[PDB]
Amino acid sequence: GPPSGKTYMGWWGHMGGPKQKGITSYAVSPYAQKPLQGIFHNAVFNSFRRFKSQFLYVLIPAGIYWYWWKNGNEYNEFLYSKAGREELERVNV
Amino acid sequence: AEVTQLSNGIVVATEHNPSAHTASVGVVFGSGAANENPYNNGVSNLWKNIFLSKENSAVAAKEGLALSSNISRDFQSYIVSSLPGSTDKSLDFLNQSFIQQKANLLSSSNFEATKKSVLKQVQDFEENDHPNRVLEHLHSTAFQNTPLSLPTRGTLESLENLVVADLESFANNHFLNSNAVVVGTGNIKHEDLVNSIESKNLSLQTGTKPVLKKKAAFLGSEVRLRDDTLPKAWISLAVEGEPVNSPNYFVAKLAAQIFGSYNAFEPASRLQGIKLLDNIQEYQLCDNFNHFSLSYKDSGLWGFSTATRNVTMIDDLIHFTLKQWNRLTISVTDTEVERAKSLLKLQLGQLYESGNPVNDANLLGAEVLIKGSKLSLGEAFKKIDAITVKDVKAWAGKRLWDQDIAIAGTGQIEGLLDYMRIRSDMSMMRW
Repeated sequence: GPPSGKTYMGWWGHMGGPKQKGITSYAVSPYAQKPLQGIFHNAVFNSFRRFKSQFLYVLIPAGIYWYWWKNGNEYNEFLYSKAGREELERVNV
Repeated sequence: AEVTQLSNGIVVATEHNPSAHTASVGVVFGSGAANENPYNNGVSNLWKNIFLSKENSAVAAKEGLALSSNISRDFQSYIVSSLPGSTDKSLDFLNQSFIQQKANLLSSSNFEATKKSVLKQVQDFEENDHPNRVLEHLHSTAFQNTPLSLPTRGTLESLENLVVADLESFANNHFLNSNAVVVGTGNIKHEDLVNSIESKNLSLQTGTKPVLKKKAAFLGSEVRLRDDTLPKAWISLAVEGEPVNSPNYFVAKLAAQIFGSYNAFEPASRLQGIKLLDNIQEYQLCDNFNHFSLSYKDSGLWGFSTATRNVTMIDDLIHFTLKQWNRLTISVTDTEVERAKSLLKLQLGQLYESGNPVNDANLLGAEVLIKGSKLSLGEAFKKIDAITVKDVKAWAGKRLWDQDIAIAGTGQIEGLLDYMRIRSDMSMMRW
């Protein structure tokens, strides 16, 4: 088979990153550990940290688009009622 | 042939050999590198080079004596070699230079010079000797937080803090009569050696050695000293092995002989009767490997060491070698056991029956400090011959099949996979 072009990923042994020198890693066998260590602690304290950092980027846009929706629903209901017949003719016509 | 006597606390053992042209005497202590702590690591290395110091060894050369010393995990030895008939001076030298007078050796400008030289011996070991520094990290990771994990040479960071007062503490606690064996090998008689010792005082200290709180325990783990500037990869892999005083001591040794050693650049090494060779030769997977079986007082290690330049196919090398270990439990043949019997008897007869009385003194002294006697070579041959195929399968199913492992490596080891992929190879789903 012919060769291919130049990519930004290789395989095992020639992955294509910088030369590494001075870093050491340690690990323990999974058969000698407790898989469920700290689940109760993380479910409350870690969960509170994650929520507190991102909840402002989601709720503010959501509340803006929900207030817009409710204000448009009430206006339409008032327009097609008996008390809104003076406005329905002056807008839709 | 081995004769062992007792005298007021010290043990005298000899291995007489009339055809020898050199006699050797010395003292072997039953304490080694596994009796230190992570803050005084390297004390036993300083005591070795103080004994072989320039001023101490100049005195010995005038009488015609040569000095040697060895440091291990369990024992350390101090030997004096001389011609036959000069054994009286060797005992005299050992008495007044190491046993009874250590003040002249431990003087300033002699401790400060020896410490300078040892600090250089371990600096270049840590950056030039790769195959022997991954076998040391294998001990460090497999016995972590236990006495069987400290390097025998010490640590560079730990050796900069040692002073002369730390060497006197270790000598007072370990160089004792109850922790020592007096050995004599070569051309020297048992009656002559014991008579000389009693003709003098020749008494060590009186106290007993401290006991260790926790014993050594194996833990499946790994350590990765990756270095992308080196041209090769060095890897060591082992499971928990056998202690010295075990019934499966010779069965584990015979198991390592089935896979043996290998040299890619030796024409005769490529023709060995090992079924692993035909897997790793079509594509050159490694340059060399050797299978070991190391035993200690508490535990042991069983596995292999490799060095390869084929950095893109490390996974293939590990996969094929571990698949041959599986056959020790299910399908090991009778021809493989008979061949390994013959090669183990030759290898044992080349280690105990060499021509070096210094090698014999270390071997004999260490075996008496553990079990109080020495097993002869004729009796060991009878035990090796008795091994059967059912014995190997029983031992492998207990120690090898689906067990935790320890891994150490350095160099270009990006192609070495994770722990779980390697540990999956300790068993087969087809069985």
